This record gives sequence, structure tokens and C-alpha cells, in this order.
Amino acid sequence: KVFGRCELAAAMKRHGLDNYRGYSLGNWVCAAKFESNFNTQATNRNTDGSTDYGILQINSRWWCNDGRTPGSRNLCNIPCSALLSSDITASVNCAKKIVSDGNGMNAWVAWRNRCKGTDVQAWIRGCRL
Ligand SMILES: [Cl-]
Ligand SMILES: [Cl-]
Ligand SMILES: [Cl-]
Repeated sequence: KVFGRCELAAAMKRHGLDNYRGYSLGNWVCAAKFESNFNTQATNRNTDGSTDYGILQINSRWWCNDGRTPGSRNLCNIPCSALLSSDITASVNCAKKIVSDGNGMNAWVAWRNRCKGTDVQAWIRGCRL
């Protein structure tokens, strides 16, 4: 599924991401924009052989099992395919664990390089929240 911008904002808010760990909703929407282009089915292979999955490009190196990342962990205790569902619950639940791990949203390289320090409000502007 390719979410609309306000559509994703609404789902992220209902799942309690708005201000989770102090990060306002626009930060999460901006991160999804540049991690996945709002596409739940996005996958991208990392240099180390791990793969990033889903709307928030969650990495098999630490957070999910894909059976092809030898030596990795599965800290969210889910198959990485669950992070590709049309329903974002799995991805949100796992993102909450990631952003609590100590480094905040810096875990998302696209957020650090393209959202952090910008007017992230713009990503929710005009949405009925
Ligand atoms: Cl915001
Ligand atoms: Cl594996
Ligand atoms: Cl933080």
C-alpha cells in the first residue's frame, strides 16, 4: 500500500506515534516519506547484507527476522515480512522500540539527513488531525 500523506499521519497518530519519545507527528511522517515514499512494500538491501523493510525501513540486522541476515538479531520478535503489511501496526510497534533504544530518531538515516532540523510540521500541514 502507498499511503497518502495525511492518511499516514492519521494512522501513525492513532497508533500513538505523535510525540512518542518527544518526536512530533511530522517527524514520523517526514521519516516515512524519505525512507519509503509512504510505500508499505518498500525493501532495500544494505551494504552489510541486511535488508530494510516497510514504511519505516526497519533493518533486519537488529529488529526483524528475514532468515537471510546471518548473525543478525530480531529485537521486535517478528518476521520482516510483517513490516510490509498494509496495516502499519507491526511497523509502529517496532519503531517505538527502535526510537527508545538510546539514539532517538537518528536511527533513521533519512530522518537525520533530510528531516532533522527542518520544518517537519509541513508534513502534517493541512491534515485534519
Ligand atoms: Cl509536527
Ligand atoms: Cl537471519
Ligand atoms: Cl531523543
